[PDB]
Amino acid sequence: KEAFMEKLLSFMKEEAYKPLTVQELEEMLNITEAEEFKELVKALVALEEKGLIVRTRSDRYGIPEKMNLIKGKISAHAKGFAFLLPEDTSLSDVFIPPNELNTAMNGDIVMVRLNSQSSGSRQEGTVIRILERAIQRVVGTYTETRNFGFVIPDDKKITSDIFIPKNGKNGAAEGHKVVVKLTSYPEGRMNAEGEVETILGHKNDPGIDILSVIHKHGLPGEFPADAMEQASSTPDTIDEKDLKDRRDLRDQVIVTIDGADAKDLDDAVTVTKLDDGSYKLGVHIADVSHYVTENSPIDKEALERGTSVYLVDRVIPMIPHRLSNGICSLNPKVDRLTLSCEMTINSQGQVTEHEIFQSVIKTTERMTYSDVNKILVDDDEELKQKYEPLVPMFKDMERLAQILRDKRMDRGAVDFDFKEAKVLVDDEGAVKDVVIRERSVAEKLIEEFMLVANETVAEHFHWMNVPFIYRIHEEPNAEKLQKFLEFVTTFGYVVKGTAGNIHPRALQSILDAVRDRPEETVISTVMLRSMKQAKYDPQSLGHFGLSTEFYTHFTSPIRRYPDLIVHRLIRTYLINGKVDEATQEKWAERLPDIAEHTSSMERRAVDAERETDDLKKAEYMLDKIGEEFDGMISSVTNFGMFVELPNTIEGLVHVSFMTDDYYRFDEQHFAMIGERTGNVFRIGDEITVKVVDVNKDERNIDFEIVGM
Amino acid sequence: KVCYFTSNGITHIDYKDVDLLKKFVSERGKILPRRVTGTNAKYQRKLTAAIKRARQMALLPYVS
Amino acid sequence: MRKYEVMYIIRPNIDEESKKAVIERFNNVLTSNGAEITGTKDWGKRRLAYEINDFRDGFYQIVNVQSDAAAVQEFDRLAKISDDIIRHIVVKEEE
Amino acid sequence: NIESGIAHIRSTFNNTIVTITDTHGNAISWSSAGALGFRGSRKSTPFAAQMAAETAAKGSIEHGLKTLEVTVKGPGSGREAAIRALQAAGLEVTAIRDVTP
RNA sequence: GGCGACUCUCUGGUCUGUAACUGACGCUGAGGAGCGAAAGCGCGCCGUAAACGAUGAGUGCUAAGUGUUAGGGGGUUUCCGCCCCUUAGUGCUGCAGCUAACGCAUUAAGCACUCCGCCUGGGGAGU
RNA sequence: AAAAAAA
Repeated sequence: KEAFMEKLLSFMKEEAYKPLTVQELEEMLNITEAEEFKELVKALVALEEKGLIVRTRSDRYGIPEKMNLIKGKISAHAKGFAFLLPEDTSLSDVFIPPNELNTAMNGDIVMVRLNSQSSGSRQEGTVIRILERAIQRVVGTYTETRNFGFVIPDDKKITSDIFIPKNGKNGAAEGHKVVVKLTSYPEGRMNAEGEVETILGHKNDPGIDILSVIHKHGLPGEFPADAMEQASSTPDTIDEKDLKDRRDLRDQVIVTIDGADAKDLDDAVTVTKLDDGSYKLGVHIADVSHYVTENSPIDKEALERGTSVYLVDRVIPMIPHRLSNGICSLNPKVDRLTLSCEMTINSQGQVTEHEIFQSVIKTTERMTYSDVNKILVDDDEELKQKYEPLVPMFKDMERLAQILRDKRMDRGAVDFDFKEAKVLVDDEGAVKDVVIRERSVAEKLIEEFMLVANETVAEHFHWMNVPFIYRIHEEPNAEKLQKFLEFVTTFGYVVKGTAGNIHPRALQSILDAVRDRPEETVISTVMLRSMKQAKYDPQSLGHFGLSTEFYTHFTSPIRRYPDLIVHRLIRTYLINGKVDEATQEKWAERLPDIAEHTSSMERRAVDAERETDDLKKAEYMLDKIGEEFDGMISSVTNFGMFVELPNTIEGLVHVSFMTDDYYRFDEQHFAMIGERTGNVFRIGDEITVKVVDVNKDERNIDFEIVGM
Repeated sequence: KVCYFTSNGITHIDYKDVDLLKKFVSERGKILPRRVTGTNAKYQRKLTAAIKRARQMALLPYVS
Repeated sequence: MRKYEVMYIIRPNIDEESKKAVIERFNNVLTSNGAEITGTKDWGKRRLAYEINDFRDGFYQIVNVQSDAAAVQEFDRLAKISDDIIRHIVVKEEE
Repeated sequence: NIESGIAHIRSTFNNTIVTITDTHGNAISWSSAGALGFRGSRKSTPFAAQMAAETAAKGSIEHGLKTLEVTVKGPGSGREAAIRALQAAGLEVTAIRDVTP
């Protein structure tokens, strides 16, 4: 027993050791008999009792003493406590009490000592050392006192007011939103001090709510002067020299299909039906890489931005509005340079032949998604008569998209078809209406045409075996997916598979089963919360969500920097023929940094976008205080339950407002159960709620239960 | 939130039409409530019977 | 006389010579007791939803008739006795 | 040498027992939380159920099983984890059946 | 009182619509007869039951608002769907009135007529 | 809260 314990401890004391589960230790030690497995379990218990190893709350055994600790990122809470997120994502979160934070702020990389006694269900710890500081700038509202100011942070995870000394005011008045640079951190009983770096405006001025968010997330402001000079210097028409070595496609029937308000038209499409019954799809993408050359002023800015950001009232573009809307845009009935992906596609949706080449197009018409729907779905005779020459292509497009879809779904892609909000605002940025974003036939057609192209490009460059950027989606978290599999068995949905080896189709089968059920929205939602996020990578590690081995982003270089790179690599490798070792080594060095950065800038964009949506949703609901709505329970917690309305507005029912009974949370079923009444509110029950309180600043909506 | 049988004008539910009934059981095999399906009262009855006949004849299961 | 619908399941472990004999037997029962077979489907060997008498499949026969109770009643009697027919139901055709 | 079987999971509040049988209900193998030397609260927990399922399952794989039907009895928390442990041991689950009396 | 697996066998009632027929043939109903828990117990007697929605039956009259169950008609509507009106039942809310107040309020505890049951301080004593 | 994708 002791010799086995020593051998296990010595193995765990190797420098290459990472914390492992019981099953991972079984495999790594090559334990095959059931009796040796018992010995391992008794040894792990005995060593954990002695304190020589620690089981994390994700059931992974690590040597504390090499730590007695865990390195990780702080995730603070607005009530003064935090959680450690360990660097090893396979490990569980460690709770940190407010008194044990030891001056650590939200996002800070820390080292946390594990407490030998937990007072609750999760593992507790103390911050012993802050390795890196995350927060240097803080947005907030300035407030003036006699001798000093203070700024109340917009991030409520910063629970303490930032002292501003009288010299660090720099012009800020009472109620001004300000950007504060931290000069000192909190220490003992002293709050953080800082100087006002920028004044945004008064908090009551139109659009300083949105401008605060832009500043909180550190989103890019105005373009640099040299970028603005480069953009201004770029021609508004094509030079005849640039038509050299480009396939002339100006006489073909080519069309863009976008939103009515879209000015940045990245993509144009054509579909010809061949005599054999196969389809020829031409996807033609804006040649941004021509105009924005490598290491140009606009290029350096486009890398720093990483993506365009689409906030409620405005778009922050990745490249200046002169290029994006002007020469790079595939504007109607003018000559435009394009990097084209042309594809012969059979009756099974299989790309038999393809070609990637530079071209010049002249778009026959700029269509919208509403017009194309009216033609195909609504059978509108006025619009058909208006666009009579294009109607035959639109019907062959629809069929082709349907074929591709069928192939994509068959292959086992996960159609995650959820209802998204679209906040409508006026010119002043006051909220008019929150409406459901509906994905029509016209969007789902284009989608399919952007997908197959993206898949085509990625496959080509995989087989070329040159340094390239992919858009990957790794397999889901086995712990997160395991819990999801438990959750769906409560509703009766049984899944074939284990969490470690799930094929996308098996997930699709569920989403098919729940379709047009009350439990749809949430199982959907909880499935999502089991998935990993998709990221850019130099390696082709496949795309779980699309159930494909090869995927990239090619089809939107105006608004995404990884698409602009794909174009430059296309130009480099295919067009110029520069497949030399030095060219490869250059790109192999730079793509990892690009892929990590751009992936960060995407996540940043999404977080900000959402943060403005939640703010404007809260602004919409201010006048609805007292009004009753029907909604569905989207999430249940120990403190209350979330209810989503029909327009995807979500608000909390706090357990305090549940005055009819003492409600106990059940975590296994996802339900609050009354002790006395025996009323059970579960995830996915429809209920009628009334609006009690809405805090716009906090972005909170509070609901009370009227009836079930 | 509409009745299948009032929508599609179906006066007679049949126990033999297994496919049709299978819409209206849970995955486990339990009869789905009117509130979930949106069924009309009248038909909820008819439907229940049929499933009950069905299940007797081993067309449907009692517990999938 | 009033319309009924008989359904019944024949055990899956018989050849088509035996099967036919069943059908003709039980068709003979009905018409022998004053019934008239108006329709006669054969749904063929289905998987049973559960395991009846240690069989996971069976051959379904759906006889429509018009008859007196006596006919249907005799059928039911014999249907029960018989080992070939594993389960059955008679049902009136609701007006 | 039998391939298909049933896994009878009796998950009580105190314990989880996992018997595996052939289709005729003859006992191939079994394990339980207390057979793996869990004691008191630990026998109740889903981790012990999980481990009980594995040990019952690994015994069945020697006897050459591949597919399972599963039956669940009792209110305990083990059934969810235990079932996954039958899938995770390798044996594919056809259908799970709650046969609580 | 009560009645929830399914099918068949026999049988009771109710509601809607038509208005073809009969032509007041109706209502209540002591006694009587039958049905009708625990129990009591010896399946049978027993039969007493917050067998008390604490509220006999019948008929007519007397604001509204809203839900459900089974129907009828018209409107659009192809129909589905909606809209409206009507019938029967079951709900909530609320005038007039009633009420000691509480409450009831076309499912009256309102306004009436018919007939029946029942009460006339508590205890003693359901002896 | 939390997914693609689109924009």
